[PDB]
Amino acid sequence: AIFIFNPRTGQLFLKIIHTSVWAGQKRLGQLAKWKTAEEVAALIRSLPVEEQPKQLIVTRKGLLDPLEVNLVDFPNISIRASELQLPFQAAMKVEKLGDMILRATEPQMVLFNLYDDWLKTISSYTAFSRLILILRALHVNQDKTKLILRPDKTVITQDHHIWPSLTDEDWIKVEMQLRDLILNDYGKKNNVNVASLTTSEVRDIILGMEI
Amino acid sequence: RAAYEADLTAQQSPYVFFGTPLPPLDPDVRDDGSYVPIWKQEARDERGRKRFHGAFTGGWSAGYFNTVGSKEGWTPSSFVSSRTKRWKDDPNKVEQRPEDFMDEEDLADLEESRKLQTREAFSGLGSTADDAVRASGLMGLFRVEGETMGVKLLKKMGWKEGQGIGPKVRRKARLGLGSDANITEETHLFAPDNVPMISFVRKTDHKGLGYAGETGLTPLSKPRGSIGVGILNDTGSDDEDPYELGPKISYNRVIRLPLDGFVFGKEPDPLISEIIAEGKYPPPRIPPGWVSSKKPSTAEAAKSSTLDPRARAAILGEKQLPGKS
Amino acid sequence: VKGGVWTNIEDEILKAAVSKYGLNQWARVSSLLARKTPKQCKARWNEWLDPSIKKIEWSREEDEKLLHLAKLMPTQWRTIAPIVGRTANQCLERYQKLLDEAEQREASELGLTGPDGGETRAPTAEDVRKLRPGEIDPDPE
Amino acid sequence: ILALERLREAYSTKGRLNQSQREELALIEQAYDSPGTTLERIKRFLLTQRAFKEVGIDMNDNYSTINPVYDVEPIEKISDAYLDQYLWYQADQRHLF
Amino acid sequence: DDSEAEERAAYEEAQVRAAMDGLRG
Amino acid sequence: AALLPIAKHRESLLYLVETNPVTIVVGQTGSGKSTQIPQFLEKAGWCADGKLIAVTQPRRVAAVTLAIRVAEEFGCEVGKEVGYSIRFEDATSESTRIKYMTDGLLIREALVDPLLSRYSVIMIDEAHERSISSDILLGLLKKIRRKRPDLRIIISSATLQAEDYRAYFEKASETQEEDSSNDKQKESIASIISIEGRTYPIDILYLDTPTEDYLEKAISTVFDIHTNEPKGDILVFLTGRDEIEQAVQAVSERSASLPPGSEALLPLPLYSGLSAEQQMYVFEEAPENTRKVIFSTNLAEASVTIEGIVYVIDSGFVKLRAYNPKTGIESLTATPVSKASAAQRAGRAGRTKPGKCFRLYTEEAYQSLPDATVPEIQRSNLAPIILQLKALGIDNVLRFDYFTPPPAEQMTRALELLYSLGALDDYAKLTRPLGLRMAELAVEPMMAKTLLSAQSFGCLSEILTIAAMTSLDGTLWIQHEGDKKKTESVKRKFAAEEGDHLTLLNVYQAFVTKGRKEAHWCHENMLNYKAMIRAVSIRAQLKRFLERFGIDVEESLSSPSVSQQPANKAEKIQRCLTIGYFAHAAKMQPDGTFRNVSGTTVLHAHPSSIMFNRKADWVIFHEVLETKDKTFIRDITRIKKEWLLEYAPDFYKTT
Amino acid sequence: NTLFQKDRSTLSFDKGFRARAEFKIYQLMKSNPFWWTNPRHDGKLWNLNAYRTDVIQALGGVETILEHTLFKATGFPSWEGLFWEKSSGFEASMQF
Repeated sequence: AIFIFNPRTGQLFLKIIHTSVWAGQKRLGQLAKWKTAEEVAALIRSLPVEEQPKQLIVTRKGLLDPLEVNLVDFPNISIRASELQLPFQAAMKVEKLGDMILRATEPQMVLFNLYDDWLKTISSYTAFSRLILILRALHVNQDKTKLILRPDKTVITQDHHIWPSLTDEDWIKVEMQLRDLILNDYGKKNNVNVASLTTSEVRDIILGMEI
Repeated sequence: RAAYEADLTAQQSPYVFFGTPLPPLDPDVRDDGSYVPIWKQEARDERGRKRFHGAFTGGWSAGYFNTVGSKEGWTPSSFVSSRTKRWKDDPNKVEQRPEDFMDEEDLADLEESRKLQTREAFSGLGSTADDAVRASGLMGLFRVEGETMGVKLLKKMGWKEGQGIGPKVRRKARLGLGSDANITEETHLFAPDNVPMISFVRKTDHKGLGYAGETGLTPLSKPRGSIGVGILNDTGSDDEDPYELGPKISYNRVIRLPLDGFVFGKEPDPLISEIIAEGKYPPPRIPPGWVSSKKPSTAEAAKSSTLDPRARAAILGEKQLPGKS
Repeated sequence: VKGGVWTNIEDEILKAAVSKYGLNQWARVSSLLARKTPKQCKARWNEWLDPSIKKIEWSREEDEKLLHLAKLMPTQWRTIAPIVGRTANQCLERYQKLLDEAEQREASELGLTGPDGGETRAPTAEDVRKLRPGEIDPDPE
Repeated sequence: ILALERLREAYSTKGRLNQSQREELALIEQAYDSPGTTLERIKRFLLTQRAFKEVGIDMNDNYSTINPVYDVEPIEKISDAYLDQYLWYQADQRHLF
Repeated sequence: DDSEAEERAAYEEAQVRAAMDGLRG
Repeated sequence: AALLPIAKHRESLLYLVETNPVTIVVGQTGSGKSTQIPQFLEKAGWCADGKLIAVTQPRRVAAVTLAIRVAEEFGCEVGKEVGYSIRFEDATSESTRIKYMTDGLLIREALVDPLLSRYSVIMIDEAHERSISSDILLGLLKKIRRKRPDLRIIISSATLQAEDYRAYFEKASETQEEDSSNDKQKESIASIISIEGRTYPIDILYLDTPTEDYLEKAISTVFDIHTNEPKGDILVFLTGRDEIEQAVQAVSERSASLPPGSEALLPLPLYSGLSAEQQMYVFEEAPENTRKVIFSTNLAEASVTIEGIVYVIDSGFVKLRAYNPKTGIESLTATPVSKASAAQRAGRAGRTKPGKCFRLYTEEAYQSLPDATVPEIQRSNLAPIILQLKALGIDNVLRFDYFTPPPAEQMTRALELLYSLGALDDYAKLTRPLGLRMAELAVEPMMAKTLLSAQSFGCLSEILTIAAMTSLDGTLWIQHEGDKKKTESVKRKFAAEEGDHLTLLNVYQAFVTKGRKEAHWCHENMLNYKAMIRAVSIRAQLKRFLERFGIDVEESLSSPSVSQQPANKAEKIQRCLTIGYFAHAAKMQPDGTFRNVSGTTVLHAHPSSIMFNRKADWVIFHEVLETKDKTFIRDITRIKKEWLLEYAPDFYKTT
Repeated sequence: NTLFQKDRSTLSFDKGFRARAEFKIYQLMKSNPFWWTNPRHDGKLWNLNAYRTDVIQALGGVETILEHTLFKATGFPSWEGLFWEKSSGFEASMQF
């Protein structure tokens, strides 16, 4: 899966790549990065100029090389390596997402809304922070994040939604519980006290930058 | 006494054929243009007398001699209209602007509030305001530079930010797979990297190289607003807050003999050592048989130089930038 | 800078302003000067520039008076100085000079005085009291 | 730091300083910038200085009694404040009181 | 810093002994 | 000539200039390369076909002195067979064969013959200095040599960085990769020949501990080296004029305390704008029982050479100018010296007899210093450079064969500055000859834009005069420290309240019209003579340049037609100035300092301008420079805010 | 609170401050109304913001107080978002 997420609107382009591309090929990471850059360039060319991105934030530094080859025609689009260890990989740990990723027989574009219906209530910054926190908690513990996100059987995820529908105070409680889980995991891994952490250290742990 | 200052200015500054000559340097004639600090300045009105005239600008009178009128008086201009001469379709629509009802002080304060700043497409001298945006983390990852148009005109002619300038570099890649040289090395044309700028530390002291110096000590910690207590009764700012005592307490959450003072170098400088050394380049062989083949205005040409850069670079083999197509 | 070492020009302007103004008006006298406060001008007058100050080498009887008074009043130099007849700084400097001279005498008949002018000779307190490069005189008056 | 902090509590109040108060603030900021030279100066003053400047005397009026108020030179005030803090701390350590 | 920890601890028993006047006896 | 080692390899390099299209020369300064290599090329028959030998110098006065020395060695007058050409001064003739130019004058004179068929050999001396014009000329010669292989290029890379030049000189073009199909051997286009000079052995002494005051430590070093070591003139490497003044005053005061019967010490300053008397006192030998202490700036490193020098003290610091790309101001700051610069400073000692080196830092401090200086193209205003590059026709400044590329946002500031100054369109192209008229003028482009936007608004000759005064480094007034009120009075003899430019216009009109070109009149008026008659020649040259612009010249100064009112004329001059100088705008604050339109950086009036003590509201300044702590602005001129809102509608907007 | 403040160490070297504050009357002409307490050693010993809330409530409310004033003559739509400037530009100009 190739993930192309829009933080402002919540749009997510999922490019599912099948095993037919990897059949009969050598040095699979090299042409994997090249095919990823080519697919990103093709999706950029398919998108209109008003919907064309202005900045590209890549989770891996190596994508600085092929995308620049694949975006010679677009000098107005910038590519920047992310120093934040963004947990965008942990999007396989959603059951539905991995379900149609593994069941897909062809390489294809799939549209998703990672914010669901948060933009009607909260802004893009709070929705982005909540999504980053959910992804980090899933990378820490998939089952615990599933239990926290669905604490009761009455909380039902919509068919067109990825996360279950919750109220603002319920989302605040879920965010605080996931923050506690992430802080406890970081304290257990790095042998750091949890209750002595300041706001800057907690926010840096949430963002995943190398402290 | 105007003739005395006039011919004194003529004598002191005779050759002023451009601009205005300065008033003469004498104890009798004051220097109006000279800047005399602030703790030496006196408060004077438009007429030069030392008084104030506003209620909120420190005067004991206000208005037109403690009266809200004027010397010229007030006259209500008239207004007549009908079905024939309707007011709305008249050509001379004298509009009711919020400046017929103002005064010269109001207009002066209005232009005082109207400041000057540069446009968004141009950067100004000393503009340092992007550090708060950049040093914010995820907040600064969305706020990008607002396309100062020099960057845009460099963008049109084939430049993308994040990389430097120069001829295109023919290096293959790095894929993040360590330093594997087993790649095919078919060498796409990349873009040159950005060498960083230099920022010299300010040097006012005479402290030498490699000297750390004495470190300092920090001081032992440290419906908005209210009607003021006066700019002269603010004294030492005796008021900070009544409801609790002291400053804001910040909390934790845990709980040959050389010269005197000069040492001898253990190794000599190599760079001065190759001066007298033979170097690392052998001279050319020069076999017998080679022979020298060559046996032993600018202003006028520049005046006749009709070679415009459209045709000057044509013989230079350079590719012109794409224009309006 | 407000302060600094005193010059002869400043001293003579101080004397002229004292002549024209008196001793109970020091703000005017400091206003003739440029780098000195009224208190600094008053201190310079009271410690050096008053010609009721005895400014020659001390007599011997002054030295016994100073030593007896420094014996009966330890470190009360503003009290000793009116009785001796000099200023407090002059009495303190003469007392320290007598102490250092007695130390030099003890070194002389003790045998510590070997090569004259040598670098192994232990210096007196006057050499330590000499200002290092980058040091401020506490009593410029 | 403690001596300079208690010297600032008089005059760190911004505005309307006379010449001696501004000299004191300059001396305190200079001591903050270079602590070692200030400490060496203070210790030299404690070893050597036995004659001091004139102390101004004024009266503070509480409308029932008046009391003397003493004005000491700022450089001597810095030395006295360091000595005061040092003496109080060392007497607390040695149980003098 | 070990010295800083020691003298901040010294502040801590200073405040406790200030609070425990008479109760300690 | 014969004793120099360069002749020992002479014919060898002749073979190189007959075989290799480009040939880099490695040689220490003082081996006689500059004095003999053009003579060797002239004696090799390279000027028999009407060709020329070009010597490009980064330094101007060094170019003049080297041309004079080569003319003296050749037995010919200067300009007859050996000539020179520096900015606004061309002493050459048709019979001249060896010509010593400024490299910037090669950049600017390249708008005559793009192929440079008038010249056959181009040699770049002092290439280790690495000026901007050196790199631009390197790219120009590399691009020219693709079409003209007969043109020969010699590079005097005095350091060990000649391999960088060589590595630059196989990378020819990306277009030649398609034609590289044959299996022919890659011929050596670039060959680096190392002509070795001679230096007497110099002892280098470092410090056990870093110093607290390098000026006072240097003074103590001078007095210890005078008292202990035998007779020898001391040279000391300092940074600024003030440090040299304090040094000479301190050594004079301590030499007054020197014991009688010892050798007296003569302090001697070495600035850039020295008068003739102090310069000839420095260049003249020490008297009997007298030892000289020359406190010198960077000149003695590379520009000038003073004989009989035994001692040299490197302070480890040198002032450098760095144009900030984000703010847009210069910064003359004390940079630590480079390894190559300190090596040259050490090697400048042992010339006549074996001397000693006294670098005032520890030996481990000479381990993390930069190997070479910062590139000059990376710390300069690229707007004249981009202007010159578009004047040559190379508008693809992004894709240009730079020796070292400037960093990616300095030229963005340069292009912003060029767009604000007319010149460029929205498509990054030099326009309809507006941009061409700022292209060829040898003025700062700001007031070149003013001089173009002068004819449409009347007055042209007055700010042509001001253009003569502005393009002028060494100041008009002779700095007389003995006179304080007299200097103010003679500055008030020509004073104008409406700015500082009109004062320069007044002194030019006083010199030219009524002064009858008389120098002693300038001698009572505390003014220089050589630089300002040079400015007269500059005004004549710029009048000629605008004569080639097609605009007729309105010289009404000779006419007595004063019927136009002078107040409107003065505000017309300053109105044209703020038409031009809208970018350099500031407002004076109540505390006496100035501030930019953004209201962020504190600016102060320079203590040479007429408005040092005068009160103004809005001002323009010619140039801004950062000193040790204060940021000064020069040539203060009074303006109005609505002038800024009227003549800069796309730059400035009100709230 | 004093166990958690930032500079507890330099405050641990601060002894004899109460007698010093008693003897401060012979050094400064300005009296200290809080001579008896040191905020860096005792902490904040009172809190009076509930007085502000209850004196707003005692006078009827914000609307009654603003009815006593020229608030409706300013034309400001709501009270919240309205800040006072202490001095003026002219008043701060005429300071020294």
